[PDB]
Amino acid sequence: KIQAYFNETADLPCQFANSQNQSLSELVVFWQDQENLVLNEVYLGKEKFDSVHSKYMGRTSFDSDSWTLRLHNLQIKDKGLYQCIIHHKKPTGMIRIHQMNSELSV
Amino acid sequence: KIQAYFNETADLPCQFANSQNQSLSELVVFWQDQENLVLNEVYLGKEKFDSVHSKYMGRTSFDSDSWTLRLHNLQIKDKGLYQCIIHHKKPTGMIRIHQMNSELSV
Amino acid sequence: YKNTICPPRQDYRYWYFVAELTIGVNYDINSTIIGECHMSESYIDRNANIVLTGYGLKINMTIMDTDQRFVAAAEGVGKDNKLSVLLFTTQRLDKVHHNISVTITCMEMNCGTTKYNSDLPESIHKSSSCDITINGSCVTCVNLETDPTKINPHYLHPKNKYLYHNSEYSMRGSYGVTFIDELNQCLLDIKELSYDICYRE
Amino acid sequence: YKNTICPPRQDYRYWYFVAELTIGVNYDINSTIIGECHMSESYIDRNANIVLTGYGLKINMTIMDTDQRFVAAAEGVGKDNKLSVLLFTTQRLDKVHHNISVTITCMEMNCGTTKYNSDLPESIHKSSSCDITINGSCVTCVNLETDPTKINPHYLHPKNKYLYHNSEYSMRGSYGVTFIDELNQCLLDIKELSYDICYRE
Repeated sequence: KIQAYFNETADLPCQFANSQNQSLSELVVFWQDQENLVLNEVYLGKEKFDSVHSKYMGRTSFDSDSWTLRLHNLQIKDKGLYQCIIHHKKPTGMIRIHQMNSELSV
Repeated sequence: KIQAYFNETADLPCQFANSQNQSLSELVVFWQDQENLVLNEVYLGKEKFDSVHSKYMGRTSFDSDSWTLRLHNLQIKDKGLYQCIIHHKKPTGMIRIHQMNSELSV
Repeated sequence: YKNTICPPRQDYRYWYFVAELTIGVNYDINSTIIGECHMSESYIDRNANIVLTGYGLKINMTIMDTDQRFVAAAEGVGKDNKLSVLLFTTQRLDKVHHNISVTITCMEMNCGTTKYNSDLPESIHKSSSCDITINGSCVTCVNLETDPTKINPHYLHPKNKYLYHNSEYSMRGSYGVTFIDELNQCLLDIKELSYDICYRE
Repeated sequence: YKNTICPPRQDYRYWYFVAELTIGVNYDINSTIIGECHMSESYIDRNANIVLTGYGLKINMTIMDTDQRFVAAAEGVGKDNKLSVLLFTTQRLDKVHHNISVTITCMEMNCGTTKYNSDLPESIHKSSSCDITINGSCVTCVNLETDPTKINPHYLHPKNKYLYHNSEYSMRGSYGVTFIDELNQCLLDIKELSYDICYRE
């Protein structure tokens, strides 16, 4: 498990090894709270904000080269663990390939 | 059964015949009260005090040549029988080889 | 010395929480019906097998190369037409991940031939593969959490029985597939959920 | 004149307290279940034998070269997962120590092959040996006090029966083995203990 530091900027990495070495162009990359609210969404390289909850609306950033969510302006309430989920979109069916759970203490 | 005398020093002997003639280096030699509290412990020739009860803490002595516990500064409460138990430690399993029950009147 | 599986008995008093199956369906099930689920167990050639008939579905789930046999199952219906399945075996005598093969067939509503047959990886530790195959178009999504660290609180264990579950994260495994354009939604609401223990075995 | 063993009958009204088995287990048994233990007795070629199925264990304990046959057994569960077994034969017609062989197999939890097979001596008088063998890794420790001088006070004898126990220290025998790094701990807490008489014979 990976934790983050105090109220400046939290880093939430998925740490995908990418063993099959597929591209991000067909990959669904997203994060989620312990109370099971979606943080950010990536569908095919474009961020989608419809499933993002209003309490995390317009307050998170995504970096594709480092595969990391940057969580700005931390509050006292968000001390729970955050899990990032990586699905592989196929027209036959959407396959979850990677999940990881990290922590956040401020 | 063996008893001891008044309030000077009690002698509690195991009286091991040692018919197989094994050494004390792999032998677990210890004593216990009638209310089933450990008196002294010997693990492989070193006294261990973690399982020794606090009412008998720092008040007993062991003699290896005579295989005897010396019980100093007797009180009125300890008039019950005391039993000494001798286990043979093997890595497959710890085998009890000898027990004996003695008495104590002061 | 080798640990072996205990001999089969009529009633099993020690249960190990092995799996957490939340297969979703696009048809309506309103509530958990008492005495609906029927379970058939098998252990032939070191492969556990369980067949679950209930709530319009047959679940033929088998585990390869194990010393565990399925001894119990509890089925419940959550909100948004979600079918939670809890599975219990005897005991965990090994600390390795096991290969899983689950066949989900529709016996009501959208019955049909095989729509899906694939290998679902471990989401965590990437150490095993689930051979999933779905005989029907009636399944929304599949979520199988092998060896969970937490029991669902709405499941009331029997009084004369004993329950053990995994406490280490290293033995957790997650498999998931969705067939609709929603993130997750295999997970339940767990606000009003009730469980029923399957009938046979 | 030679004293012989009495002929077998359906119900035995005179019981002799012969043994005090406190086999410990690392799995949880919460309380004594009424009607759980099942005992099967045998006396073939001057060797008493008792098989005790209950609380996840089978106890095949036999005594060689005796004029006693096992007529009763009472099983109870103490604290810290301790299984106390009380054994009763007909009568003591000899004043010699008898060789004891006990097989303890796990029928639940940690089942497996033989982990232990040894000769446990008399702790007192060094006059006999117990051939112990354990089919499983589910046993913490074994304590067998043959011919005890004291009955456990929590065991309530039946009203129409009669109980006799040893009164001499010279006929006591103690066998013990531990497999964990604790002194003794085969002995029970005897604060809240209840006993159940086994079913058959």
